[PDB]
Amino acid sequence: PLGDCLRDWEDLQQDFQNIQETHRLYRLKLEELTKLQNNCTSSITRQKKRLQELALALKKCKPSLPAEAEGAAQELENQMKERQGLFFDMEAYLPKKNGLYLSLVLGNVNVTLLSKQAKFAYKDEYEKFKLYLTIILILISFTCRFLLNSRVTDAAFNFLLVWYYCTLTIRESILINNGSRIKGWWVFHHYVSTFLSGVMLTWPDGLMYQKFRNQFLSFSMYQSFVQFLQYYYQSGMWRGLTFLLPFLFFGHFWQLFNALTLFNLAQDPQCKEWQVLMCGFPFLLLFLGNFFTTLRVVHHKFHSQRH
Amino acid sequence: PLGDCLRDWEDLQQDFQNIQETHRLYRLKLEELTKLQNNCTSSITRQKKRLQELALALKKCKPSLPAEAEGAAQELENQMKERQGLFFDMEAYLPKKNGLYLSLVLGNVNVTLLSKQAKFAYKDEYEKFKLYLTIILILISFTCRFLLNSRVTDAAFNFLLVWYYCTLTIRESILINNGSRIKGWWVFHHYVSTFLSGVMLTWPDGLMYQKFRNQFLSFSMYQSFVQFLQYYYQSGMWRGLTFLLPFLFFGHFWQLFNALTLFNLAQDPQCKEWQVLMCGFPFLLLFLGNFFTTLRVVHHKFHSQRH
Repeated sequence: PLGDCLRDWEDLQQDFQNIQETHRLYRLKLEELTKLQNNCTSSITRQKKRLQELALALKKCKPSLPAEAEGAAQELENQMKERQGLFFDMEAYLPKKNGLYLSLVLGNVNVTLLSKQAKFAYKDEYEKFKLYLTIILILISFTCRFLLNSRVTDAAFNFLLVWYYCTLTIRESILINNGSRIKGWWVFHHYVSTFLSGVMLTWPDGLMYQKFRNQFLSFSMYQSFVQFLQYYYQSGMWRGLTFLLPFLFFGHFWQLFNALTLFNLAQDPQCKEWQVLMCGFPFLLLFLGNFFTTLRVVHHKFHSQRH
Repeated sequence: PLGDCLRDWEDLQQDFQNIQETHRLYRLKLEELTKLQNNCTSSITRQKKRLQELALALKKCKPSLPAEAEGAAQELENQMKERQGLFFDMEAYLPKKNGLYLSLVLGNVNVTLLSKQAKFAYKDEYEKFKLYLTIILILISFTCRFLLNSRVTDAAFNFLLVWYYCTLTIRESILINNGSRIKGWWVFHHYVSTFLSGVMLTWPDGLMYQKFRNQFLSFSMYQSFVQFLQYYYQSGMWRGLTFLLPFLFFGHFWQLFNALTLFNLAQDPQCKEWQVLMCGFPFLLLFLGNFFTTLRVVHHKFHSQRH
């Protein structure tokens, strides 16, 4: 009849009463960590202030002073390295205030993961998502370049590209906030490629389009290729670059050649648009920045291998 | 000389030693909450299972049974309401697994705020951001519609729109995951408006453009207006709709009129594109869904006021 419902009801009564006891404990513990994070904020304060203070002290110690002062400054520098090391390792496990871009998108929400295992899991996903879409990019680009020629599909492709680049901005900005710091060219890169595909999204199907489309689609396929085989090197060290560097240089030069083709094509036919210049410029800037940063980084690693 | 540096160094030594003691305590407490959330998850399990079980029990009790069984089922339904109330109030303070869209963008990161004050602060920001951009939208749209007529600026405007709608998708999806549930038409709305501005981003500056542009820009200005004065009603209750409903209906009908203008304009001139149809359809679907949902909601509130 219904006595079974009555019995399971009676049981679940004290069950969820104990559950609510655990829940009160859990709420107390959530306010407890919150007040402990308030507390550590003072540790953050000392972290900045007294560090930078000893920094300026050593900075004012550079003048010529007795042997005692040079020896002391030596000891200070030999300790401050591990000092900042300790303090950064400390701060790494504290939820951090969002930056500017991530704030303007996600509002004011905390995203820090405060758990090394979580950081590894997150980066593994950040790589798998990159790979899967790099595959769908190669496929769609090649199909649009060979199997048919229709402006609608170029529009769809350029929309996929701008979406992909914006999503990578969001992802790698959480990653920057959360863990390692890749601050440098590899953000403006995405910022200058999305605007590129933008200004290419509005070509008025003239003749310049039928003279630039093939170069652009081939280059997109090949750049997607180098990103497709950039994953493997990240996963599995120095001997790897020995095969990657020729491909990276071939890519930089392919893109440089496209930029020149564009910046030149705007000089002979009956007319043109503004888009020829406004789309050739991104490419040149991409080449300059990318070549510059890659060579500087490989020189830094070469100099580290030197010593 | 340097003795001051030595003194402040000596002090900061035990200072940050105590800091590290607090830090060890804090780490222990973070693993403590983590294991407590593992625990409460069993509470989640019972929450789903035994609830739905008593649900199916009451469902099987609908048949005609003695007075004891109808009275008992009455007591069960009179308790289950507050039962689910308790259990949802409980679950509301548990970090939740991300959905589908937010997962495909932000990876696998937890965003729940687990603090009522945080929810209020977040929604207040979600409203202020909406307002500020609704202002910049009105301004730019009106300027593009009157002060000059140039296709570049229409492109910029449509890009601003698609960006804005995607950002609102992200924001309000974090909001859905975090607190109240607005599941319904007010997500596909943004999903069908971004694609609208998309398919309008690629008009080949024919004549159809010079016959549709004025209608579209006026309607954008007015829809931005109704969003600009939707904030105030949300902030400061039933007497408010008494003035808003005429504006909402005027807007729905303005958009219906644009959809008809488009779906018709594709029948007389020398030629057209596919964009006329692929852009008139969104508008019709917007009108249908929006009118439908608004009227259904106002009828629901009218029926709640009835009883």
